[PDB]
Amino acid sequence: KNHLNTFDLWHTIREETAAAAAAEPMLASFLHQTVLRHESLGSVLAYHLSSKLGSPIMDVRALFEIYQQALGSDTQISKCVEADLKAIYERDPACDEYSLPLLYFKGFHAIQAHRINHRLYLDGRKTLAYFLQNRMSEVFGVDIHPAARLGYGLMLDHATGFVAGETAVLGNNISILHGVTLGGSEGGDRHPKIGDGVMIGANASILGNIRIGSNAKIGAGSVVVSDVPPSITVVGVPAKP
Amino acid sequence: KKNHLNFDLWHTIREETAAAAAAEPMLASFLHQTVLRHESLGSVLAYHLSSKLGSPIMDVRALFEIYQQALSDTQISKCVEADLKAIYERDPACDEYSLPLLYFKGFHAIQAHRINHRLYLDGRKTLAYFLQNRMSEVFGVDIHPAARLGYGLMLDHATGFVAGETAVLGNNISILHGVTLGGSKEGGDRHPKIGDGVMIGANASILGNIRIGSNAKIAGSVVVSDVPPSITVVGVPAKPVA
Amino acid sequence: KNHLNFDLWHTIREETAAAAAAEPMLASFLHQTVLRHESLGSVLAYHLSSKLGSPIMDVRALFEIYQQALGSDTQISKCVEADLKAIYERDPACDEYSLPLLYFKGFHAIQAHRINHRLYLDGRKTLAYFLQNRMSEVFGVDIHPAARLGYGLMLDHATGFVAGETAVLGNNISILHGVTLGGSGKEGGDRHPKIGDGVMIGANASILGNIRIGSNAKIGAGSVVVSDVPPSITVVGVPAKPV
Amino acid sequence: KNHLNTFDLWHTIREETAAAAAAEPMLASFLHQTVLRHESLGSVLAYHLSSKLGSPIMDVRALFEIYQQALGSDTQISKCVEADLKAIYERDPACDEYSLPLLYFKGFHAIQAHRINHRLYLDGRKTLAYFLQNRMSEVFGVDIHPAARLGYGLMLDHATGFVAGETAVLGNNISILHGVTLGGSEGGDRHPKIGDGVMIGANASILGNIRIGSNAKIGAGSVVVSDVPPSITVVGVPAKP
Amino acid sequence: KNHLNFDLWHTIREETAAAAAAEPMLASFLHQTVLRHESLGSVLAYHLSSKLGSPIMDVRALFEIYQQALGSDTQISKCVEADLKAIYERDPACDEYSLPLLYFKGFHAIQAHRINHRLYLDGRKTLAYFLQNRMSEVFGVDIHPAARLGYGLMLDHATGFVAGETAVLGNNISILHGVTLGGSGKEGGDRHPKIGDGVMIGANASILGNIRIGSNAKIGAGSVVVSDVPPSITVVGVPAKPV
Amino acid sequence: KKNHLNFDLWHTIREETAAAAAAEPMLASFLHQTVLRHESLGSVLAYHLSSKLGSPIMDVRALFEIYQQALSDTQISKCVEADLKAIYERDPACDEYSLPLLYFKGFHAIQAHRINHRLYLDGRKTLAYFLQNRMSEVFGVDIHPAARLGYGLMLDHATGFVAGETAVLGNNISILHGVTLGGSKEGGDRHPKIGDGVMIGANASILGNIRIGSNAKIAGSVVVSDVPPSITVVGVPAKPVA
Repeated sequence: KNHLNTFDLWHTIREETAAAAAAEPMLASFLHQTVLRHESLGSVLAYHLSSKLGSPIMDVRALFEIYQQALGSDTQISKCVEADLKAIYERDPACDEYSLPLLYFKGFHAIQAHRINHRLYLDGRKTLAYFLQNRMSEVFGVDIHPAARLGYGLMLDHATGFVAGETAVLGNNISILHGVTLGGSEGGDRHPKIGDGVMIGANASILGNIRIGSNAKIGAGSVVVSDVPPSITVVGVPAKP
Repeated sequence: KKNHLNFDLWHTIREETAAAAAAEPMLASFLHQTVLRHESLGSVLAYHLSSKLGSPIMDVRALFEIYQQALSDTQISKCVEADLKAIYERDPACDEYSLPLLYFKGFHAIQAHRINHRLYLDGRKTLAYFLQNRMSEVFGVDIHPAARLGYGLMLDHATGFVAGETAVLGNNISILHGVTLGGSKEGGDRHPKIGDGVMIGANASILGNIRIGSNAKIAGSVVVSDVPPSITVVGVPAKPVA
Repeated sequence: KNHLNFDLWHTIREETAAAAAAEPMLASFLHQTVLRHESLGSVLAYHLSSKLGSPIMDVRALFEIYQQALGSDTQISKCVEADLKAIYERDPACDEYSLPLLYFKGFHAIQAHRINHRLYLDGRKTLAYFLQNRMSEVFGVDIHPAARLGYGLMLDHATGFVAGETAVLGNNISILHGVTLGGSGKEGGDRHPKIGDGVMIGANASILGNIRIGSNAKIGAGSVVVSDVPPSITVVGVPAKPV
Repeated sequence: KNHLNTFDLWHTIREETAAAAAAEPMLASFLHQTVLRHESLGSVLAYHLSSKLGSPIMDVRALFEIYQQALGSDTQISKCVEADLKAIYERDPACDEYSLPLLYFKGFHAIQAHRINHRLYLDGRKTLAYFLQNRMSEVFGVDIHPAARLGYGLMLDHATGFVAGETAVLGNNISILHGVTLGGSEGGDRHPKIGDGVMIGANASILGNIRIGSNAKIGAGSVVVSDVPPSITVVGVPAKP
Repeated sequence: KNHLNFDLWHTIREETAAAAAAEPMLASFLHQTVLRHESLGSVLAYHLSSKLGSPIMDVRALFEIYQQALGSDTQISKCVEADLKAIYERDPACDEYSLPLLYFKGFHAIQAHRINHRLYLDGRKTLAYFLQNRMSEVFGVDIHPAARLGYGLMLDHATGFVAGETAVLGNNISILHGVTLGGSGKEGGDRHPKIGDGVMIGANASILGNIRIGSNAKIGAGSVVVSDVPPSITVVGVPAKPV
Repeated sequence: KKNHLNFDLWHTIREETAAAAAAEPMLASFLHQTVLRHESLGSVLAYHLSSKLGSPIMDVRALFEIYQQALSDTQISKCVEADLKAIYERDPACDEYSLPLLYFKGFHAIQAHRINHRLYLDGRKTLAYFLQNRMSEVFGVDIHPAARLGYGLMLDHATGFVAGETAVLGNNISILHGVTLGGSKEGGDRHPKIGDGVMIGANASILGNIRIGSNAKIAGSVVVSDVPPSITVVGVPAKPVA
């Protein structure tokens, strides 16, 4: 029972986690607290992100409420979350259940955390946004600037070392592997703009204010420095069509 | 340097740690608790790994007991010792055996994965995924529990190492940080199979269900095809060059 | 109002007072980390101990150790002040001085390494290795305590930086994340790069072996240098080639 | 501006704590998190009790939600809380502000914690009630059995060592000092029944299923073993009119 | 189904399985504390270490220390089993055996003291004092490690119990909270009460000095005994007097 | 027994703690951190008190700095030493000076109150109340910050000690656990004033604004009237008897 078959994402996740809780008594109270006691997927996400990023400095209850108010202020974030989960199930062979990336894929956590961060930054809570950016970098190994604008349908697989700068913009239905850099090169627009459908391979660098066309493919380890036409595969250092 | 290439690994480690404990009073109770109070190397490893990966969610006592019950698989301890010896052999920055045991996160990631693999094969999949995620957070190393790892492994520096579900590694292999043993929507074998003796340089990507031959040499390269034994491949994309 | 227009410490205190007044969630944190301190170095010791403290190593003890270290070599504080200024110069994402001080893990990794180097030279090797491992865990940055780093350093984003035992870095250098200053061989001795003043290294660049990198050279992103590089040369490719 | 003068309890507490937060920068984020960010007194109470009684075993977020749902299920508990605060302001010379016992009087915390405990016990959550009873005993030094029934207007001053058994019942507007025992003497009714208005002195023992009349006064250190008529002062070991 | 109608351990495991199934908030806690263990003594060591552990003293280390202690003197476990049965006998509020095991701080204080006494006799005096202080903080109960306690003990409610260095308690005794088994004088030696089998002491009763309390005596609540008490006598008052 | 009645308190404490640290490896890093790494007794006291009373809300580093800045009042350290000597004099269970310093919660409650009193007089009332509540939770001792305490105090066992806002205690006093120095709606002086040399037995209640004379002796008694000097009072209610 999946979305490319039948469907309720939330109900399916609850059934999966109920099975898991019954199977592993070591984690049951965790799964009841993180998931089963909640009434919406967004509440679960806020709770788990607060567990990940909480500190003595930033109480987990306070961060939980902040993420809850954020998700309730911006309804589109929950839509993006659900889209990303569906994308991970579609594209990742290692994903056999929906709760799997929800609970255990640090790239998914980094992306959704950034979404909330972006919401806080736009509201003027810049200091808190920087605090959470630093904490996301520490715990997830992923540095996304709060100003970065990311679309829906994103899968950040493995994730370790992903960087996205202040002025980066990503379209919808994009797949990024670990080690990828969407880096800069004086302020202003200076970070990549990635189009819908693009797939970026592991340890690929995309530098500067350059456009990457729809359904382009950036090979693993490549270094892109100029714009890339849509539907082109570029490979090499520097990358070439 | 009374070492294995000049012997009791466990006794040597205990002597090193006794010296350290006497020297640094800030860490002595730590070294007594992690090492000196234990009767076997495997118990020390379980204790330290649980210290690293423990959380409020997962009590350190429970994780310690789980790792000891796992260590059921006596051969894992053998692999641990092998890996330690390899690190002493191959790493110039390793002058003592307790050094990687306590402070090298690549060694910790590899041994943690070994225990994880044991838990996964026994059907404790949820805990295996939980611990995989925690290994990724604390060590910066993502090894899928299904991955099959041989003995004599050295993962130096480690930050960013990835190994997918279907990856298989032989014996006496040396991997640097940033290395990717990655895949290429459809399941099945899709992660590299690395042969005994191979050396992979930093930030090297090996993608897909491809075989890497005995004593091959792969820094920064991107392999997409199989590699014959005893070949040095370099470049993006990789090409034989030696 | 910046250093190119000045007291770094006073400016940082003003910025942090503004932030504390703005965010009530973080006010006590900013008062404890910054406003209650009398010197920038004390703030640095406090924040680093907050980052790297553990149940094994009490934060009060690590704080005192970092304080005694900074007092042992006053010049370390100078380097700290240099590095902050460098980031303000070179990083477009840096609009305030307390920003990297509090939230840039590369800056924290560099200063932590400085203190580590001080402890290692004093013979506190076990603690140096402990803190190296902890820096690797929390920051994702592996710098060997023996590594020699000059002033004016910016380690942007930082995740995955590695620098071995015999690495030496000059002054006014800019390094991005994923960069490797790595070694070669099983035999000890000089085997890690020596980077000259002014060099810029792009993301995920590997520099391997006991090789010299000349003044104001530029190592392109993703490049792999295995030979020495003349001064004022841009090298690109795998392996890197002059251009 | 007090209740025996003018009045909004909640607004007054918020003003007091805003003053405190502005005065002590060491505690400001605490006072914003415990009080100023909340919309009702009951939410503040749930939060602070969760801070007190939270553990690694029992996450503070989970306990916070449990106390919130409890207070929302039983509206009378909040009324009792407000009554108790007013009683402490009335009767305790050391209470010059309303937020003072709210945040810093462990007897007040023990009483309100017990109220929530009683709610959980009546709902059948007996194991959780026992867990929280043990934790209240550890942190507050106060052992109140979850089944005990306590009225409103209670002040438990200093509190250390207060004990109240399974079948104890306390009326309204009662004042109890530290060390007081409402103890037993085979099951069944075996714990005191205390009437409205009674004042019990420090280290006084009241043992058995005995009635204590309205507006009685039990002297400090006394040991009561028989019923006490209303409006009588009893003192001694054993206590005598 | 109780011990007066039997396996204590099996009954406790059944009770805790029921509780775990009933309360999902506490299931992993009950599995870790009880169900994953193979003996009651292991459960006791685990729970006591949970109570008394700290950042200074790792819970794994304290757990191992309590385990080794219990293994050093198997008879301690017998006393534990005795005490639990006593509470079930004597406490109306006890309807299950795991109830005092998990939630009665007097039971925890008594068993903690037993292990403490074992460590003290073995010469681990510094740790014994550490754990005495920690027991005093968490349980509100001060028992000197040298104190000698028999089996069949019920310390109900417990808050404020004190027993000095030279105190000795027989078997099958019932003590309420606030009770003092205290000393007198600045000179060491025997100076703390010796209580005989069967005695019942009421809440906030003080028994001071090196005085013997006879078999099956009853010390009324709030009483202050300063002289020896004959067996099978009820004493009441301040100071206590026969009745 | 090289002691003060047979001298350097600080050096003796350091020697005792060095012996203990060498003997118990489980606590050595603790004893080095709490005591041996410090240069003065007052710093040790600030460190240990912050360890006891620290929380996630109140960082131990901040509380440590606050206690050191308080200790501004040099005389407090004198009182600390006096109290320690008293405990050695009067308590048979005290054979070493570091014993109450590290493990006697009555000593900790008294010294914590001293610092609290200093903070309260300086106007840091909110923090004083916070720390009073924490002292009540951790030590089971409720001392109002306004309470005025003399030197040479021994609070043995301590659990349940209460001292109200207007209480005043002289010098060289011995108090057992459960003792109440309580009050009796209207503010003003309403808590006992205890004279030098007095001894109060366990679970004794002294209520109201009443004077207790020099070298008076009060276990379980309830005093409601003033007590002349050099009188033993016993009973509920209390009566002179010796």
